[PDB]
Amino acid sequence: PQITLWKRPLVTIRIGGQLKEALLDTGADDTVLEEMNLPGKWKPKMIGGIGGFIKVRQYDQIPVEICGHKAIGTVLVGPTPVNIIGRNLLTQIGCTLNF
Amino acid sequence: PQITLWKRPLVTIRIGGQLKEALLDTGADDTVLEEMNLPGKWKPKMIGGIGGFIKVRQYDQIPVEICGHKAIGTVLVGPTPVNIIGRNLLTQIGCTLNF
Ligand SMILES: COC(=O)N[C@H](C(=O)N[C@@H](Cc1ccccc1)[C@@H](O)CN(Cc1ccc(-c2ccccn2)cc1)NC(=O)[C@@H](NC(=O)OC)C(C)(C)C)C(C)(C)C
Repeated sequence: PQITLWKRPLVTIRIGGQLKEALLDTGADDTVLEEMNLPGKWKPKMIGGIGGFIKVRQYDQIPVEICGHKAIGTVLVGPTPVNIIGRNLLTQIGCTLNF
Repeated sequence: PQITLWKRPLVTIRIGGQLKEALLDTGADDTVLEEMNLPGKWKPKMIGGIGGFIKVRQYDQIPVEICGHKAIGTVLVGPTPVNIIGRNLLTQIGCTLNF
């Protein structure tokens, strides 16, 4: 699909057996999801945005479906106001910026 | 052009007669530049990201050339690690996300 930027580029994702709304974010190195209790080992990490750093849990090799396109990679989980799909997954579905 | 996302989508912009590198950011509502002087009256504003809120200077109706494409719009200036081009200007240059 082609997604215009008149509104926030929110799409449906599937993860851990839940459907969620997430922002397709070319300004994000990493994928950061709202708090959820995924199974498996994780590692602590601190990630920084505009207002400073937050503590997140890093989970590896989590399958994520983005608009019916399959992806698998690292997901960070923590106190974010919005679910963010970053470049680590956007590359996997062949996402480009075009103008 | 078509820009892939295996690296950060940094492009050269021209603003106030100066050249700067900036991130094309579909997850940003607003355009936020590192601290710099711009001509004209500004008003204090607050904007929020991950890590919380920051105070910025809001400048209205600033021309910005993004990879040779002209935009004129609101530019915020404040403490950011990277220059961010957000949706307010991305829409002006006809930028879309495609996969
Ligand atoms: C209405 O809210 C917004 O649109 N808020 C904004 C914002 O922070 N956007 C976020 C996504 C977002 C939206 C709304 C609420 C919370 C978060 C991103 O589009 C841009 N942001 C802007 C940003 C980009 C880079 C950096 C940075 C950090 C360390 C070293 C180099 N750069 C910091 C902030 N990037 C990041 O925060 C990412 N950071 C990142 O990839 O760090 C490398 C995360 C996500 C992985 C944390 C702006 C201030 C830019 C307008």
